[PDB]
Amino acid sequence: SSFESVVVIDGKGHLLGRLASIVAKQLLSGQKIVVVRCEALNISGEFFRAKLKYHAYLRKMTRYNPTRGGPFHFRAPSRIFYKAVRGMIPHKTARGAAALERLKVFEGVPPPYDKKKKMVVPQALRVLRLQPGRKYCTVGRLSHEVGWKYQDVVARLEERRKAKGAAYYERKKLAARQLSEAKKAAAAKVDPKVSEALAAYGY
Amino acid sequence: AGTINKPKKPTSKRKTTRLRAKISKRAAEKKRKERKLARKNPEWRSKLKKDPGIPNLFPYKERLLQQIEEERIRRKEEL
Amino acid sequence: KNLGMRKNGQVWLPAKKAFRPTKGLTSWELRVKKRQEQAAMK
Amino acid sequence: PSEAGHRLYVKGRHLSYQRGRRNTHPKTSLIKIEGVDDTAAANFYLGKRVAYVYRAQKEVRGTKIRVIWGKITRPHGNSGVVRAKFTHPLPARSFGASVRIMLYPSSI
Amino acid sequence: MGRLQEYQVIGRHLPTEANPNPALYRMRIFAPNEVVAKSRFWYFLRGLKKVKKATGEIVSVNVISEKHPLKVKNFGIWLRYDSRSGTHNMYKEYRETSRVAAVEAMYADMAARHRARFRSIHILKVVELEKTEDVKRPYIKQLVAKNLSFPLPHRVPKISTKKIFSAKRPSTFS
Amino acid sequence: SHRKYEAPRHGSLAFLPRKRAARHRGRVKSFPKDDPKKPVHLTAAMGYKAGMTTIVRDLDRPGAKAHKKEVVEAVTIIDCPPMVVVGLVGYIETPRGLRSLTTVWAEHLSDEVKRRFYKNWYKSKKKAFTKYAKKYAENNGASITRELERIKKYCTVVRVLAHTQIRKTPLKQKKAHLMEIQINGGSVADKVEFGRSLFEKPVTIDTIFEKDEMIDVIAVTKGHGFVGVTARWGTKKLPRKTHKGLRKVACIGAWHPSHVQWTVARAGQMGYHHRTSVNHKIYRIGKGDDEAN
Amino acid sequence: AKSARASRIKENHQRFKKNIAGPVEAARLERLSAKLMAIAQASGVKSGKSIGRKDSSIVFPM
Amino acid sequence: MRYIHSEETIPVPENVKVSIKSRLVTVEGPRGKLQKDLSHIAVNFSVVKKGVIGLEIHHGSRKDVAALRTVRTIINNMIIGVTKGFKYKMRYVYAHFPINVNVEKNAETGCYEVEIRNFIGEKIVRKVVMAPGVEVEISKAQKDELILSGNSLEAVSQSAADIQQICKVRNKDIRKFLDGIYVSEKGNIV
Amino acid sequence: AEINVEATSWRRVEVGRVLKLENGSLAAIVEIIDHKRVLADGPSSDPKLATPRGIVPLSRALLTPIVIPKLPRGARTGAVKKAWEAYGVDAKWKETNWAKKQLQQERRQSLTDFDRFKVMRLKKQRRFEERKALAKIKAAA
RNA sequence: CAUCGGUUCUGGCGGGGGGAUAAAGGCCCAGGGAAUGUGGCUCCUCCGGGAGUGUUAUAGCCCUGGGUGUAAUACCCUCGC
RNA sequence: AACGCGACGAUACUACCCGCACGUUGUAGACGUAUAAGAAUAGGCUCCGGCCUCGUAUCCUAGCAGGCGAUUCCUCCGCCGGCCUCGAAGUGGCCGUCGGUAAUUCGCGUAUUGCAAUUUAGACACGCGCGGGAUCAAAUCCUUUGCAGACGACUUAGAUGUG
Repeated sequence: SSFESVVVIDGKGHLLGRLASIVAKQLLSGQKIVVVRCEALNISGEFFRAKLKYHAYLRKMTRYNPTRGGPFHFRAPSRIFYKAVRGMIPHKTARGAAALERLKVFEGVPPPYDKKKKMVVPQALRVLRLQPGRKYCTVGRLSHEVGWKYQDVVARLEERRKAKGAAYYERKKLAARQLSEAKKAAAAKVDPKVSEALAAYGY
Repeated sequence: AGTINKPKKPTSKRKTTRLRAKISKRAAEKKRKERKLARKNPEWRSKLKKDPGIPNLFPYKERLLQQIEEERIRRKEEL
Repeated sequence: KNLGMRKNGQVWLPAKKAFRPTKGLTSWELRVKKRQEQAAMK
Repeated sequence: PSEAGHRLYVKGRHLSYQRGRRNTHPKTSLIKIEGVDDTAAANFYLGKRVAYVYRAQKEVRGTKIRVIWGKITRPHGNSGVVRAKFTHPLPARSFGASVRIMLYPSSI
Repeated sequence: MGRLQEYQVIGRHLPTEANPNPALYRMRIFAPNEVVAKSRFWYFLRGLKKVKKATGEIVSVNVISEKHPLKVKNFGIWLRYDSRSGTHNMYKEYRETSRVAAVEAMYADMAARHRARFRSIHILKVVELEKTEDVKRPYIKQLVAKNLSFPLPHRVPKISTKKIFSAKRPSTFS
Repeated sequence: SHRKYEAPRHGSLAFLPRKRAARHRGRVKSFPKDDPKKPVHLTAAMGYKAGMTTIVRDLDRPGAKAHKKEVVEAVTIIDCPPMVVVGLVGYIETPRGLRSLTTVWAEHLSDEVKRRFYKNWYKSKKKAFTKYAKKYAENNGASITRELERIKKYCTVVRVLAHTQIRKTPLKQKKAHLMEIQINGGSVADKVEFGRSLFEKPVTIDTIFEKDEMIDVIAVTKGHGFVGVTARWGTKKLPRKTHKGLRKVACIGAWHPSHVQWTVARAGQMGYHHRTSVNHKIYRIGKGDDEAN
Repeated sequence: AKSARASRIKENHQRFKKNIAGPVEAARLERLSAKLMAIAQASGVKSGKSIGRKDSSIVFPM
Repeated sequence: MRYIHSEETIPVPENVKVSIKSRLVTVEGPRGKLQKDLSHIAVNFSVVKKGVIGLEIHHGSRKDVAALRTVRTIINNMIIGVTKGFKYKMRYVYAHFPINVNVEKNAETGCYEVEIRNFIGEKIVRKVVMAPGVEVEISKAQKDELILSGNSLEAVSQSAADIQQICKVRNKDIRKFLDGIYVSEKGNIV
Repeated sequence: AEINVEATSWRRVEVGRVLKLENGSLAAIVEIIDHKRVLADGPSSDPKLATPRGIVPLSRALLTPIVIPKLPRGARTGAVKKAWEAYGVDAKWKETNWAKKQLQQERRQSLTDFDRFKVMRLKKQRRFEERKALAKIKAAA
């Protein structure tokens, strides 16, 4: 447990409801949460069940005037996750509204979150939760099949971001290698008493 | 069936208080009625119960038959 | 080569074996001894 | 110059009041202390003094900053959340705000 | 059904003028405590003889501990359970280290697989399989095989439930 | 109970609401999709509707009844004075949609297009684009070069800004009409060079459209004001001396919900709607210089 | 009658678009593009080669 | 019941080169190269003997044990495809109107293309594009025969099925109208 | 018949496999009960690494790379102790990087405030030389 | 803040008693037995390992009785700090 | 979306911009509010030697809330300027100047806030200020139009003109 200024979560490989419950509990506890890559979230069960549930959601609409009061069906994966979170928070109170203002959801990793640390929640990871052999799906595929229009744009922006991250990774590998050679060189100049004291202390 | 692309009206699992009370009362009345028909029922009922027996896959069934036969002979000798 | 015919015509199919996932748990002689003991007990 | 901090307290968050499902009791508050995750860790901070520091409008006696004083009484549940009692019950708007758990009175 | 202990319960009918020395009946009963053990004794004795609790007495209740709790053993349990249809036999085998642990595994397995409660199961015999040729169930025969070594694929690492966020995606290979 | 005799809906739900259009000039909702292996070309233009007249056409339509015969048809005349390109807008793709990134204007803009930026042109000092015209001079148009290179590097959709020459029309309006016309074909650098070469130049209708082509006409219809249900939706008139009116709908509701639905015909605004009509054949592009067009 | 949104009608229209109307639209577009081309033809920081910066929010203010 | 260990064996000929990495099987042979993604089935691959591939499942159910047979047959069919190949001979028969079949190779797509004309006198011109690697020829030895050859059994059989399904009589008695294209022979190229 | 299979290679539970429990002690599998529990014995001379003979759930154990070679199934505590001192399981565990990490953890948690201050000072003293070496490396190449 | 009184929550430590005077288990002594048969021997072999034989050998295990032993520990009850 | 967003033009007025000069100004709540590979989980990482349960990690962390003077060091940080670079809601790299800077050691000062009382200390936004630099704008009523219209609203026109 650690209080942080803002927690950036990678939505890839995560289960929608478990991540939503954990994020909602953090929001009501008072922690700012930014979830990215909501198109890479996972729903347990194979794709036709999620498609059936979203079509059953689309079926529900107010009768006398569909421009007011009715369930507004959002086809974006980020706002699907936002609906999942909002169902878990008393959003009709001032406390729940203020908790929801501490949350930001995005598709892909827009800047400047591309140069920030993205953490994962092991209590909601699909690989650590689902039994092997069970079927699953992605929120992005369901969104694309129900009406999301920006699967390709987010995709191309993601290969651009991954290419820039690859260049950053070669730079980081070079920096780590030079740091290792610097430590090996400085091992012959640091005082042996200091080295022995640090090794005895655990460093 | 085209259920996935076009779902129908959902079947509600949220039961009503009227339905719950009516089902409970019909269940209690049925229990009383079957008790009455059990008391009035003229079908024959054996006093003894047909015992299922000993399983074949029990590995010491032969030794248990040995024990039963030995105790039978011992009881016959004692009597 | 394969000397016989297959009914569905998939001549490339291998000579499949029986689906016996409980193989190797009992030797043949032990099963025969258990058969004699079960028959005597019965 | 010194490049260090000046913190001698542990951070905490005011979660809610003592409550059932429906009925809340403002006289007792629930606090999540940073790094405390079980009752054995909460036992160290039983009896410590916790302060809620906030900022008002009018400057009274040289400052615009007010403090509500209280102390930790008993652990709550199994996850290191503690119960606290203050001189006045904490504001309901401060659910999620930060509080300071000081290291005094000390048994070390 | 809980932390079970096996008890020998010896009881008898109360002595009368006709029978100054009535017969003693001993049973081996798995029960969480001695009160439940005596209750089960009186139930099983009412099922077999003209003795009830008001006309009989408990001579002794003793705990039967396992001779070798550190030796891996195969147990065969013959039981009768009561369902909607009636009473049915079951023969099952468990690879455990004590008769009491075998009986707890039995109760959990029957509750999981046939929805049978403690009140509807009669434990008729619990025996030790002296030889591995007496093992009949294939799920124990695959455990009593020679040179049994297997890996453990897809081991989810144990991460503390109070640590919400981690900076590394965990691996499932250790 | 059910409706005894089946009858379809009066009116279409696809053209709701029946309100006045948000602005007078028609909005191009969608442009033709871009094929980069095509040559660069403009996809839209503007004109002013003059009226209608009659033609006789020698029809060559094999399989038709009037094949190799003469047909009388009605046609609509649109006056098209040449259009002046005065700008270039760049568009980028975002997960929230197309986004305008930069806009580069020409150095010299006419008073026609300058009147569009004012509601009182006669009281104004006419200061529009005066400080913008100096960035073509300072540092040899370095800022203009920066914005053009930004469009070449980051944008995927390029549109020119084109305005009508309204002084050539008989209209009393002196305020011109300005729109974005998408450049289709070529690469983005080709589109930027195409616009840069077309700044401050008049573009005629014959270089955008060609005879015997079907186009789409986008406009705002004739306004009718507040109109009742009988003419607004084509509903059946109630019989003579129907109480509280006969040019009405007898039942706006007889069934649950306890509301008036959005599908019930109600009195209100008719006309002045934004309409895009498709598949209109160009029969003749006549020239103003020709005295026998 | 076959619908407008029918697969066989769509395939027939696609074949018509590919084989018949396609060359006509391509030739007309080439002529119009040539006619419009007729009218069209008729340091990095200080020179604009280096594209520098022009002269709520996505993140929490901190 | 959860079986502790189950295994299958696939013998590999000397000409065949098999490379498996992360359940992505690549099989190389004299005729060509095949690639398949078996990442949807939990199998552990090994080399139990020189020239034998070992398939294993640990702590799997009966379904997981049974899926190894499908994996075994798929990899065996890939080996047979890269070694000997697969060949489907099809016959097209007609009653009154002769069926015209023209086979081309679209070079930009790099794939064969079969064009069928005059089926029951219909004026439509049917067109089937083949899977990559499937070679279609008109047999000169026999009459009204197509030959589909390849290394991928799935591709060859699916192309033959597409040819058979595209020429289907509608709204007529199938007892009386017997026309169509049918898969006559299924076998190996070598 | 060139077969290039690169696949995962798990450690296996077997008679002789040494387990590391959650408390930090070691055990050896002497008989496998099922796929979830084993019978184990930790007859180590060191009290910290010792484990009483009994049932070990495999969820609460970690597979160490140490396997006692040729250990009979179901061998009692004397035989397991003889095999332990013969094979030298303790020395191999000390060489294992897991015990080095655990020892580093104990050395870090056994620090007082004076120890932490001295750690900070000596770490800055070492960091000076590492920074000079890194600057020299970056300047040279 | 210190020293107290009433109520209460929680942690640690030192003893006692009971059971099969826990059951185990370690180390010895005296017997008996078997294989998921160790060493050895023999036969196959892709020589990597399998197959057969028999009771400890160049591993061990199980069963029974005795000693250390009034052993320890678990569990239950209890006296205090 | 009349409480979603973007680009552009002109911006009088104390209005706009720059610097420090501070707030009985406001903030669902600073206190080191430090940390960018992607991908797989029946496999990955690498410096190619090996390594992988483990973020229990790494960086930073000493001095009047952190002074003065040395001994000593060429390490770290920050402001500017140049060249590049960053469009998903746009910002980092290198070089150069300047300023600060225990990696080692020492001296002088700390008291008296009296035995605890938030450690009034950060950021953003806003206002009042001065001292300087920059710019001299529109909308509406009114008259008119009829492409419009119940009234508002809308399309026009009204400053020298092709009115």
